[PDB]
Amino acid sequence: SQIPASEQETLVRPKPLLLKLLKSVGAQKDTYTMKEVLFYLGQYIMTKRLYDEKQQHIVYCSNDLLGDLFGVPSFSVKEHRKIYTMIYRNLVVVN
Ligand SMILES: CC(=O)Nc1ccc(NC(C)=O)cc1
Repeated sequence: SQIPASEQETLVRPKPLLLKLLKSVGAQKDTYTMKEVLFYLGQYIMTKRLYDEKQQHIVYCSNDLLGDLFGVPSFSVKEHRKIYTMIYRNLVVVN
């Protein structure tokens, strides 16, 4: 029986600019799961300290490559659906 659709892994290849961003915080591969992309995005925001010091869910990125990739000047980590849309524009899914 096929793995339930909801359970199937989401395998992705970051487009060149997102891949450059992930490699800047240690990623060394071309292909990832969505979980791994999310891990590296967290590492990148943490390392560059793009988050608001007091309201740490809020990320400022108008003067960052992340803003050009996501197409927003800032966002909240709590915006789960929007963050997915922003990430997917920078990924090719691997069948
Ligand atoms: C470092 C870390 O915690 N990453 C992370 C968190 C939740 C999940 N869950 C599932 C079920 O994918 C996977 C990875």
